Amino acid sequence: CALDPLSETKCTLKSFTVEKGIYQTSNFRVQPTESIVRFPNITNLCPFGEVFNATRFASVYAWNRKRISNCVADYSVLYNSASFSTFKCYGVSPTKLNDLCFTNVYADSFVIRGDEVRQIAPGQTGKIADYNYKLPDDFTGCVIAWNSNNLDSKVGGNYNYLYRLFRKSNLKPFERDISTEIYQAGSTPCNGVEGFNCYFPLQSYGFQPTNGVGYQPYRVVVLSFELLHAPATVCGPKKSTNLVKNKCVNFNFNGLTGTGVLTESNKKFLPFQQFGRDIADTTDAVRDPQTLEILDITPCSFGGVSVITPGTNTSNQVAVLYQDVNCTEVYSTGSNVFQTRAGCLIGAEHVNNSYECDIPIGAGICASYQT
Amino acid sequence: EVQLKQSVAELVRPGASVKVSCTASGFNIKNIYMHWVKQRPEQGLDWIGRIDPANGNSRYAPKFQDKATITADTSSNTAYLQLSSLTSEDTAIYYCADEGWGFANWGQGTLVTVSA
Amino acid sequence: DIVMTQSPSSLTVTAGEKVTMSCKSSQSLLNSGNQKNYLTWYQQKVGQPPKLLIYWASTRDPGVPDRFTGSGFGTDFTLTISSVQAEDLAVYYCQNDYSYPLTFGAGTKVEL
Amino acid sequence: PAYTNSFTRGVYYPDKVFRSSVLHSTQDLFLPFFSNVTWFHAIHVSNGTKRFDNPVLPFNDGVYFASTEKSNIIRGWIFGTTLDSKTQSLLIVNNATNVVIKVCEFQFCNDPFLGVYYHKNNKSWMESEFRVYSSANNCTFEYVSQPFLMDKNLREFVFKNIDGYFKIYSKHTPINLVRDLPQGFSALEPLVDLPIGINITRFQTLLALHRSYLTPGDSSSGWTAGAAAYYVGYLQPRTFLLKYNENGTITDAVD
Amino acid sequence: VTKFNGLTVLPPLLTDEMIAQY
Ligand SMILES: *[C@@H]1O[C@H](CO)[C@@H](O)[C@H](O)[C@H]1NC(C)=O
Ligand SMILES: *[C@@H]1O[C@H](CO)[C@@H](O)[C@H](O)[C@H]1NC(C)=O
Ligand SMILES: *[C@@H]1O[C@H](CO)[C@@H](O)[C@H](O)[C@H]1NC(C)=O
Ligand SMILES: *[C@@H]1O[C@H](CO)[C@@H](O)[C@H](O)[C@H]1NC(C)=O
Ligand SMILES: *[C@@H]1O[C@H](CO)[C@@H](O)[C@H](O)[C@H]1NC(C)=O
Ligand SMILES: *[C@@H]1O[C@H](CO)[C@@H](O)[C@H](O)[C@H]1NC(C)=O
Ligand SMILES: *[C@@H]1O[C@H](CO)[C@@H](O)[C@H](O)[C@H]1NC(C)=O
Ligand SMILES: *[C@@H]1O[C@H](CO)[C@@H](O)[C@H](O)[C@H]1NC(C)=O
Repeated sequence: CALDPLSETKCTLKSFTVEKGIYQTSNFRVQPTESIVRFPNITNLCPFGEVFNATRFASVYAWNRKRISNCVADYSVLYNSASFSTFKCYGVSPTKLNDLCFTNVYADSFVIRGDEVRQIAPGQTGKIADYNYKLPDDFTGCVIAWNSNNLDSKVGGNYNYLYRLFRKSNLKPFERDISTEIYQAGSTPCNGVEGFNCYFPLQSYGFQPTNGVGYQPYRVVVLSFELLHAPATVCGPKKSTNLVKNKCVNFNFNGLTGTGVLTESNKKFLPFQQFGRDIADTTDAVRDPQTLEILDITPCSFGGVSVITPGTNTSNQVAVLYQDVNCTEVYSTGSNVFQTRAGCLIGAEHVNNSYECDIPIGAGICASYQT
Repeated sequence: EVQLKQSVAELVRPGASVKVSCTASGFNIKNIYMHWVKQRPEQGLDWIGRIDPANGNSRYAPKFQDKATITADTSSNTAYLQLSSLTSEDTAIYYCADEGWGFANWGQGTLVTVSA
Repeated sequence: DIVMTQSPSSLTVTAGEKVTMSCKSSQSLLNSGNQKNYLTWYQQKVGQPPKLLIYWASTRDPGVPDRFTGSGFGTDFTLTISSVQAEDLAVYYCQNDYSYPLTFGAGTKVEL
Repeated sequence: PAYTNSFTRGVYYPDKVFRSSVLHSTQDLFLPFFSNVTWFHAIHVSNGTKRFDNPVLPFNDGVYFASTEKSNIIRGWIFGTTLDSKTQSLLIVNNATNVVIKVCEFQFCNDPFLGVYYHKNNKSWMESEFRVYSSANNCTFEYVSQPFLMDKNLREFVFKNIDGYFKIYSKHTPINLVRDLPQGFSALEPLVDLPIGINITRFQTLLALHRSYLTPGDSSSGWTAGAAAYYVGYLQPRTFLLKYNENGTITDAVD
Repeated sequence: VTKFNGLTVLPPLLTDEMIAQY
């Protein structure tokens, strides 16, 4: 059956001799060449860069907490930047930051010297982490630390940055204490007056250009991730492929997930309108999320394959009709390909002179076996 | 903190299949594409392969290709490692990973041994 | 596939004395953008799985962080320790990460 | 309270689908044809004595808000289950340069409002201060977009809550009538389908108040809010047959 | 006088010009 079209016709008829006529053997079908995915532009970008580019970071005890959402978080720039020294992530893979997203993101910024960077970590205690900024053990997020000795240190000594060293109890995770009150380390009440038993809990760091490793200032930023039952408004960038037209492809225009060939269309949509439907409630045209154009979606070409042959007694030659298929896309093609309304004929030679119909093809065209 | 509690070691027979499950606490597998690693005793440690929760498309080391197949469960906070054609060399300790810059969190250590 | 060898893989020191070990890495592990090498050190005792001693070839992991700083452009790496203690009596593994097929090193035994 | 007939008003584009020359029948929350929309009169000014009438209207399935004020006296809306700090409340305030849509656990006073004062030299009515919520807790949403309540002309809005989506539709058409909705059709284009998962059970409208209104005197002789009038209709589950033209707009509908 | 789910409309053999010629 698979040897040649006449043998397929013989198998379909289950007869070794087939009479003159046109017989439908199989069904032509165009499989999708590729898959195209286009999601809208990343118009809203989460301003993590301006947090990283801030001239003066927040104090370690008074760490700035910002909730960011309704945007797109791009972590590719963070990976590309080589300034970061410690990029330890707890509870989440740094690679999957773009792939997976949360409902809300919280970011904290502070400046600390080199040797105290390691103290700011979940499940770790330190002289500064207990009384300035604490992270819970089960917390999921990333810690970003980079050297900023040139910016945050000078020859005279940069005392602008301040840290807390004394408190009655350690600060709770994600809780900031900004109290500047005098600490009552001794039994004698301070009453707001510095004394032998009273030392000011807040201190200003001393920075020099030649501090060395472990003592130079470091700008450390910690970001938080958590999930809520509310709909998520912030997520990472989505993959967008180049647009292809006049080719049978698989399109996913934000959930169409359909198969068809995309062509330019003259139909005009309302500004809020994206989809398009015909009478039968089938997708007909979809607007490209990137640009502003209407791409009519007619689906892949398909039809029945009909073998046009005379009687096997008369001769052994066939012509193939691919019904309702423009055979710019497809006996093998390239042999006397002639196009008509019902399809195009492979293996038949068109003649301008007209005779009476012998094998009805369709739309007035008839095949015949003639010299 | 974060810990990886993989399944306790169990006896296996040659020519059979063994599934090893690694559990995690403090997070979910959905953002973690955990690696799998085996430590051959009295020999340099070697890497088995990598998997992903969604679209796993697992890639293994060339020595373990078509031999160690590992699947990732979307839910239940677990991932399953499957082995076949276990021999005497296959008797080694296995660990989990957190695919950080290095393998951040390793399993407690399962000692798979095949014998009669 | 990168062949990773650690030297000398066995060496003895007195307590609180510097150690000189290095594992040579081929393929010149380097990444665009970030100049930090994608080779991570490890510290493995007898009984529990290895833990990150150094990642990015220069980053002190929290916990017993007595130096471990490594200087290397990719062709060579160093994990000298100034003073060795009970927690330092272990085997150190250096592993490549830039190449997707990664192979761990043989390891080096150090004892007080 | 007063009542008026909403002949064909309130029909909105049910979805973002485009259809041309298609009579599409959709079952959706709609304002029934020829129903009563309660014509509430917000402020009655005589003396300038204030007669405040801003009830907590039941949101129910939806609200077809409509106003004909040309002085922008109607300025904002209030949405909340109980309108206190205990429950999350949706808040919309409109101002000159921009708008703010803030969804927090606002503690609402008796008469929340927007304050605006006049500069003699600048000759502009810039807003003095925002006095609507006493408290702002759990501020998850801060959506901001171009002002719609900007410039006699009938203004219509539809508010509906489904699956955690708060949908706003709008249309602005000039009408000669003052106390009656026009006997004509105008489809309501979607404005913002902002995502908020809170539940809304009661509804209120904010009224713009000038500095003369906020004078220490009890009577607001300086500024008059008598022009304030906001129609309200309630959406019900209905089957509608929408008529689309070749542009894709809804020319007419049948209930 | 005034769909690709397997639905095809075969063209009539006798075209309208041809039927008009008859
Ligand atoms: C701001 O910080 C980012 C870190 O993500 C860095 O890539 C960028 O170069 C910084 N901007 C400037 C102007 O240095
Ligand atoms: C979408 O982004 C691309 C790349 O920046 C840009 O060329 C295109 O103009 C954007 N689309 C619109 C509608 O601006
Ligand atoms: C083949 O058979 C048909 C009908 O059976 C007949 O009309 C035709 O002449 C035959 N051809 C030959 C070459 O005999
Ligand atoms: C077939 O496609 C070609 C492509 O250029 C076009 O010119 C021709 O008109 C098409 N024919 C039919 C019948 O659609
Ligand atoms: C048929 O006629 C057309 C146009 O008159 C011409 O292009 C074509 O070559 C002709 N073919 C034959 C076989 O005469
Ligand atoms: C509207 O209310 C009036 C009374 O104000 C009543 O007579 C009329 O029947 C009502 N119409 C509808 C549709 O309920
Ligand atoms: C108007 O509202 C916007 C919305 O956030 C606000 O940013 C702006 O400051 C307001 N301007 C005045 C004058 O009230
Ligand atoms: C609407 O359709 C008419 C013709 O039906 C056309 O003239 C007009 O440009 C289209 N658009 C608008 C906004 O009227």
